[PDB]
Amino acid sequence: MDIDNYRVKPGKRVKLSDWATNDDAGLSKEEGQAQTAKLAGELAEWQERLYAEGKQSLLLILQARDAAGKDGAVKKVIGAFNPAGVQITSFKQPSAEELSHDFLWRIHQKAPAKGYVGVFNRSQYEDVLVTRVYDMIDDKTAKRRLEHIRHFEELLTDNATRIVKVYLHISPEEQKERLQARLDNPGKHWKFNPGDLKDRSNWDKFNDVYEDALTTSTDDAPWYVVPADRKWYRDLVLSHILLGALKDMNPQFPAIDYDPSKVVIH
Amino acid sequence: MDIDNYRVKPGKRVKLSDWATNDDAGLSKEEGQAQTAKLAGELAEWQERLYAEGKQSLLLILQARDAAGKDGAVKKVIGAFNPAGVQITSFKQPSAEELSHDFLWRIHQKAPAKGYVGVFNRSQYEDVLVTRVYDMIDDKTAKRRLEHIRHFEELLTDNATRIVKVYLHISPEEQKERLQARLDNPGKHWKFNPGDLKDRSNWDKFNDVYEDALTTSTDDAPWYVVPADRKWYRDLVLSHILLGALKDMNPQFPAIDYDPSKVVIH
Ligand SMILES: Nc1ncnc2c1ncn2[C@@H]1O[C@H](COP(=O)(O)OP(=O)(O)O)[C@@H](O)[C@H]1O
Ligand SMILES: Nc1ncnc2c1ncn2[C@@H]1O[C@H](COP(=O)(O)OP(=O)(O)O)[C@@H](O)[C@H]1O
Ligand SMILES: Nc1ncnc2c1ncn2[C@@H]1O[C@H](COP(=O)(O)OP(=O)(O)O)[C@@H](O)[C@H]1O
Ligand SMILES: [Mg+2]
Repeated sequence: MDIDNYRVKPGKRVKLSDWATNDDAGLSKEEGQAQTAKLAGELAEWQERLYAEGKQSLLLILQARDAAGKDGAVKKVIGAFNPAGVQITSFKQPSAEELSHDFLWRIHQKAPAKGYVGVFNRSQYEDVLVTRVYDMIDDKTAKRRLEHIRHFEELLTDNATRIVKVYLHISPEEQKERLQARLDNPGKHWKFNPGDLKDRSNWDKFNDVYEDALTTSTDDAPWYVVPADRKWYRDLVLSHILLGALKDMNPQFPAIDYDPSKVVIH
Repeated sequence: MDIDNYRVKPGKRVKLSDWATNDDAGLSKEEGQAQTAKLAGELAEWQERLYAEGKQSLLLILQARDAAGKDGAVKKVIGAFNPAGVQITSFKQPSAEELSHDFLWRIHQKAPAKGYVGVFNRSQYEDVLVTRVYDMIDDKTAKRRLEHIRHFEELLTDNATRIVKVYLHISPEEQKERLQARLDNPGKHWKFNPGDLKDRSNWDKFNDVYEDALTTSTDDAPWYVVPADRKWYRDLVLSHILLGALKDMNPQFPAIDYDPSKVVIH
């Protein structure tokens, strides 16, 4: 398994048809889940070092279609961290106050603080995705917003915020099964709504706007196209993406301002 | 077991000395850890239902002395929840802007939203604890603030926010062991500073002000004194306290207003 094959290389436009949705790296469901469990412990040790150092931060931007596994990726992978060093934000339709500001106003407010892991379940890229498919903005506006997004991610990069953008990539047939599954199991009826089917009818339009958004992939702010047909594999790759980022950040425990040898606890 | 022995009953004044610090309910560390692990799954099932329903909220208020187990209780017990349905806040020294407002301003801002679990690592009670030991306020101010806190907790209770306040109860000699360990292990020097020792020298003054604070215990907003000398036991009791609240709240999955069988996913 080379995780870098899933990284959108800088400057190269992408075709979603050229990326697989159901890779498994020649691993069984058990070998993957077992390895994902071992990585869960590794993720925790490094998230503790990140919080102790208090100099850097990690920002995961999760973008995907309905039933792709955003909720499951957070519950399984992000659940490995100490929840006190994590901040999760699920961006839904902008409120009235949010619309009275530029489109990055509400986004910037949730940027992670030093020492924290930040997650955007849906993010600023919504403003150049669903907003385009349904003609809330035109191509001119969309293009400029993408330039504004790059600069925003460049701002946070110089602030020591390591950016990682992940797109969970599934096939239409896999989505069909998962949507039918929510309709068949009484316990999950609440996760399905008459409107997940509208975005489905515009599947090919979302391909175009998603491929546009992926052009923001740089060395400092990379995109990853993660085959997500297999949920265990989705979790396994994301485990590798986040831990590999954490290890490259190499957070060191903080210095002390006292002499331990000379302290007398009364 | 009986968790109700650890609940400060309404209207009755208490002395912390009346509670043991190293209870175990006749369980070994292993049988306890096993029980804590078995309950983690139930906490998760009910936290998902609470978030799915979106009508109620759970507020945990954590108060405890140095090396008593605030961070460890959160990492172990609160770590059972999906971090997307949780909000943790560690209240430190008030900032300048926070001091320019009433003492509950920064607290109220962090009240949990419907469907969420909220945790306060240190809380509004700091304003009637450390503020008194070091003569930042007088007895008259402290007494009135305690009334304002009860009203505040009554406000959130009528909002369907289930309040639960926990005090982790350890002995001085256990604190001495835990602090000396950080001075002895180089890997833990960063968790200690010669300032953790100031509150320790005023242990008996904190007894008085903590015992005053416990009088806000009501049927709706109870306090709990949890013997915390044994770290595995702290985690076991807190799991029971929080799961008992979630089960008593009894959050229900939301009903649907459509017929899944006649939905046609093209
Ligand atoms: N900036 C934005 N402008 C318009 N719509 C947005 C924006 N950001 C998010 N949304 C929309 O909010 C909705 C949130 O859906 P959500 O309830 O999270 O779906 P599910 O829970 O089924 O995954 C999405 O349909 C998304 O397109
Ligand atoms: N010296 C140590 N040995 C073993 N575990 C430790 C040590 N120091 C801290 N821990 C871990 O940290 C937790 C204690 O949390 P702590 O930081 O004392 O909370 P508080 O904020 O009240 O000081 C323990 O449950 C344990 O998991
Ligand atoms: N409302 C408040 N007024 C005055 N001091 C406060 C208040 N809330 C918290 N503090 C103080 O802030 C300090 C935070 O200590 P620190 O060790 O940095 O936090 P923690 O141990 O919780 O990680 C504590 O000594 C506490 O007394
Ligand atoms: Mg939905």
